Amino acid sequence: FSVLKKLGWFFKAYWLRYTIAIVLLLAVNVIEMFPPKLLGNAIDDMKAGAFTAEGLLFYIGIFFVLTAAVYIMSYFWMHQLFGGANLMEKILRTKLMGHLLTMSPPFYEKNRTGDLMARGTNDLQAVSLTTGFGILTLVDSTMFMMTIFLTMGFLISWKLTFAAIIPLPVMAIAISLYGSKIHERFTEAQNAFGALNDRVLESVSGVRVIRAYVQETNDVRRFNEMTADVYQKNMKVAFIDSLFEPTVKLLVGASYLIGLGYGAFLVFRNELTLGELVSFNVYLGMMIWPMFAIGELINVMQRGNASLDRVNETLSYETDVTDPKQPADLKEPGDIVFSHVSFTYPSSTSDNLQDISFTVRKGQTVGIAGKTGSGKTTIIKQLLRQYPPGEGSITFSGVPIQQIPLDRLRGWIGYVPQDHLLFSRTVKENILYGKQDATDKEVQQAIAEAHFEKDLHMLPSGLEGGQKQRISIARALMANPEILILDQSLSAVDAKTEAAIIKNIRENRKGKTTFILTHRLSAVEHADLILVMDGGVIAERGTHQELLANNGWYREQY
Amino acid sequence: KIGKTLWRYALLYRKLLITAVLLLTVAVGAELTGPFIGKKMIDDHILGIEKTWYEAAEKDKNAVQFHGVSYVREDRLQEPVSKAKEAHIYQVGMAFYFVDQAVSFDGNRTVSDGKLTITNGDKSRAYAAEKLTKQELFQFYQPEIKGMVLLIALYGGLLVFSVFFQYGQHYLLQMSANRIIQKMRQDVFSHIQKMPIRYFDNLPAGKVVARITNDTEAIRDLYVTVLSTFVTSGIYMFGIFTALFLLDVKLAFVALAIVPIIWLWSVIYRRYASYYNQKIRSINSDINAKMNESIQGMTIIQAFRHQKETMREFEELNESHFYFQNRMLNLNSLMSHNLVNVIRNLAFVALIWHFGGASLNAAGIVSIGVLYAFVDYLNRLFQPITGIVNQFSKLELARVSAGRVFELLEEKNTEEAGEPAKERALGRVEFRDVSFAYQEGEEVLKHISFTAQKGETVALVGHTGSGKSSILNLLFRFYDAQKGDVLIDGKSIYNMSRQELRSHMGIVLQDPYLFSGTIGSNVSLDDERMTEEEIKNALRQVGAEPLLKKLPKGINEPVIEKGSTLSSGERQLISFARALAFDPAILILDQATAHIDTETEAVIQKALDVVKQGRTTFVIAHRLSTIRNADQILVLDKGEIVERGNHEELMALEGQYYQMYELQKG
Ligand SMILES: Nc1ncnc2c1ncn2[C@@H]1O[C@H](COP(=O)(O)OP(=O)(O)OP(=O)(O)O)[C@@H](O)[C@H]1O
Ligand SMILES: Nc1ncnc2c1ncn2[C@@H]1O[C@H](COP(=O)(O)OP(=O)(O)OP(=O)(O)O)[C@@H](O)[C@H]1O
Repeated sequence: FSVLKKLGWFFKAYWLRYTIAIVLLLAVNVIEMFPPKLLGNAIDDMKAGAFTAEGLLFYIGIFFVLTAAVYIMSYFWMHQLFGGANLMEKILRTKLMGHLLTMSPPFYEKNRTGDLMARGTNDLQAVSLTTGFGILTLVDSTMFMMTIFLTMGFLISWKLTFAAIIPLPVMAIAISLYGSKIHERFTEAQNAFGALNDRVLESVSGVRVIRAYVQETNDVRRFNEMTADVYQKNMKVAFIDSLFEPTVKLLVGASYLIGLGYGAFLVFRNELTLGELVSFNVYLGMMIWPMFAIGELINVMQRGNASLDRVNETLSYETDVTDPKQPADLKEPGDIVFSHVSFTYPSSTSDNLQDISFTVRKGQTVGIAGKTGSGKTTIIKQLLRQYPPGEGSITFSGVPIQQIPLDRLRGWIGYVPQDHLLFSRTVKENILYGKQDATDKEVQQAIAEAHFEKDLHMLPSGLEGGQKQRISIARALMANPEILILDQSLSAVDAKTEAAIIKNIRENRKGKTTFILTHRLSAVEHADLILVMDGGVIAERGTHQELLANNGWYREQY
Repeated sequence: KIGKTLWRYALLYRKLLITAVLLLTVAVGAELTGPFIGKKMIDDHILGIEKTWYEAAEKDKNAVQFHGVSYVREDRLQEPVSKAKEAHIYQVGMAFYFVDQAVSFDGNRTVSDGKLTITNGDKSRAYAAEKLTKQELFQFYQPEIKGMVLLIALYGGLLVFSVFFQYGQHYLLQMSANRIIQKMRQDVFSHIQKMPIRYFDNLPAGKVVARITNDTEAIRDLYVTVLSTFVTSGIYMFGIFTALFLLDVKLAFVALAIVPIIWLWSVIYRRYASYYNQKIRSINSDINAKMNESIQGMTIIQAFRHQKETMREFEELNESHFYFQNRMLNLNSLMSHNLVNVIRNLAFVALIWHFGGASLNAAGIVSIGVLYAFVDYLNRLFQPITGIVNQFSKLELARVSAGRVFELLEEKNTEEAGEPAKERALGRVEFRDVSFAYQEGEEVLKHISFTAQKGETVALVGHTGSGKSSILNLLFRFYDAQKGDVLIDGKSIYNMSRQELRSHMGIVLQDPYLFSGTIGSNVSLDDERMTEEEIKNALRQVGAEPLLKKLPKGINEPVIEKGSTLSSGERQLISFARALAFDPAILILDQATAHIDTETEAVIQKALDVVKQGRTTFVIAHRLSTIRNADQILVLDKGEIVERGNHEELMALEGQYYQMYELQKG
């Protein structure tokens, strides 16, 4: 029972509502303790000589009053407790999503998406159920069973009570054991059903081969056998599931007949009366429940602790990979330089970069060439602060990137990843995405200067090969980045569109730095600085002219 | 229609249903007789003391010696003394007062000077009366002790008896449900094997799996709910109502007046809960989708500083979901159990009104036994309400899933044919100006007419979206040509069973499918008809692949992960190995590999060379380099075979092959 200790903040923040809820619960229990006694007294008074219409009216009135009170108070304390649980869900969802936003790629490399989605869909339900319903069942199983027991003991008798409550403990124990075993069998059956569901996908995705080789009969046999296995598992579950109603009926009937028989025996010995007997019966009838409440409490508490101790890990323990510091006083980036940068990915022992050194002036265009896997895009990652700084120095006009605010740095750069990351919004929002929805006019320009408004005319605005790339580059150009980075931006279109595209971008962006990563070396001709990256180093560097006066390097096309 | 089909599938296995219903009926009968035992125990023995007493002799003939005079109750009387000697035993307050005289009236009682006056508001005859201490009462109660014991035994007996039948019925019913579902499942799968290929092409593979499995599970839950909850509750309530009517008809009708309460309650709760639950589920689906699409591809979220807006949208979703959760909570807090407790206390009030009204009349008898019976019956009757309402609200999802599965089952346009092939194809194949249109009014192949000789390697090379793969579909009869005609060894394709045709041919596709399991079964497609001919993998190559670990003739199982660990080249390799193992007459190669690698394709070329031998092979590829040796190339444009001939003949005019071979290099 440590979940309540680990959620102190929630109760301290919301303590008044829970105080009202618990006080109302106790008051409702006490007030609800009467009606059985009132009926016992009314019965005991009908037999006796004295009974008048005044007693009838009084009993009717008190019954109605108590009924109204319990109705209203029950409504209000359920309101408070289950509203508290809902607020807990809301708070946890906000916390989880915010933390997910504020993390970096390395965190997502260690943690799979399935676990995060589970922790955003399952653990939250368990923790909210713990804060609301586990507390409800704790109140019941602790106080309700004690008050009913001490009311029966003192109002009616103690011999009858001790004798008629013997079977209920064993009933609860048996219920708990049945619950555990049936949960185990249910897990087994669910695993079998999943194994079935895997097979159907294979037999339906690969329909062409099966029919082509007339193997459908074997697929029928396999499916029928696995269905039979699922049926056997379900029957093994039902074997244990059919033991709830017999045990409960037997062990409640035992208690009721002990009450009736031994109470009639005491009525003979004159220690009891008829009214007390019926009141005892009703008290047992309402006492049946705490038995189930105990098991509900234990299960919910264990589940909640398991979920919470896990959520705190992927919500708190992780620290942001990159950290800013005292902001520096810089407004725009002068020049980008690399002073022997050395860097290694967290999840690998390979360098991927070995003291890369070069420089870039304002308005300088830099071209990068090489073969696949030769750390072409790793350098850009070293500039977008997506990973730890590693080693070296990357100074923007004289200050390392460490001092530039993360907010400021992202403002300068314009990223176009080689992969297609287009969000499932309308095309308009996807392109305004960079500008954060400031205005509409320059969208038509942005796409015209991207020379892809023709594609827009050839598609209805909404939903959503080279279309993704053109949209991405237009989005990057929306922000007018001071350092525009393209990572194989135009691969689908070669030598016909990309040439004019790069020419227009270059002429438009005149005093702004530009980086071009591209497999084709034809598209980086005008780049006044070109580097070739092989392995973790740069084999050669120089202007396009020098390239022609060097080793033939993948120029074997034209 | 959903109800009809559900009833039809339930009629199968009617023996189990009948047996379960009988067992449930007996169990409920005993469980509800129990309270009659209790009521008789109370009334006929406790309150029988208040019944008249008559003086008699002392030969222990059911008589009790008060002081020196023995009396016997009227019920245990043999008419020895009936009229002259009439005794009574009243009780006022906590005291019991013996009257040794006959009486006429009965009403309120008091004692002032030992003369127990019974006023009754008409007139008061005072009779001298005594008190019975605490032991004398016992002597009037002593005889009944034996009767009660017997009654008690009955209770216990019946109790344990009843137990067995409950376990009998809940089990059978479950089995019934499960069994029905199993049958249903089989049927659907059978129908899946008889649907045309179109059905799968025009619908994602994910949805059919769901329709086959998840909807069957939903129908299983529907059956379990219906039987176990509704039938059991109906029988239980009918039994309780029978007991109540047997006890007292007047209050039986009042207790019968509750049924409209349940009806109205269920109607309203469904009306509101359906709406709120639908909103909650839709919003949760949106929240999960947003979280997924953000967690994936968050790099641009962080790069373009869009965190605030995404958080804004997420919190809008969260606010709406929280609001509807609270509304559902309000609905519950106003109906779930508070209404039950209100009705229960109102029933207590009604019992008090009815019985106390009779008591004041001075003519009716309280009959505390009937009160005990009714309180017990009403406690048992008010129990199943919450379930009934909840599953009544929930039935709709299962009704829609059943509708879906049945509309799947009731499809009419299906394929019916099957038989093993009876003769060896010989590989003669011809086309007759066929023309096929996928959907309608749009022709993908027009006037395709050609003949393929027993010489293999008859490739079809064209351009993207030119209509090459459609030839495979028409050749395997996955689609009907709708025009022209196709001949196999002079026999019409459209005059013979589909399975027979597919028995003559083989296929290799772009994405070689690696079925979960061992290699040996995968190579044989778990046919079980073939001996250890999987050794045919050797013909492809060994590559130490069997030597890496275990063996692939049912001894190694590396395919449990869809074959991702195995190389793509090895995937095509096992594909060719299977194709050769089945040893067809016509081989069709649908290869569109995006990268030769010039390292991993040597094995594919070798396998193609070794398998194409002694067959009639169609190579559906656009590389034009592995097809240099083709006996006859075919090039089609927009679905028409523009040109035909050999590579040398097709190089007499340079054209298309020239552009490709020249511009492709480097
Ligand atoms: N996510 C990663 N984690 C660890 N190491 C990586 C990762 N991505 C690439 N590497 C390593 O870095 C080198 C490849 O870097 P990168 O992929 O940026 O260059 P590239 O593939 O040439 O670029 P492009 O993908 O545009 O062709 C290889 O040595 C590879 O092992
Ligand atoms: N099941 C189908 N339903 C509708 N249209 C289809 C279907 N299969 C193919 N098509 C379309 O019919 C035409 C036939 O093209 P086909 O599939 O033969 O391409 P292809 O030339 O083989 O090229 P590739 O091998 O790259 O797919 C195309 O427009 C194609 O998209």
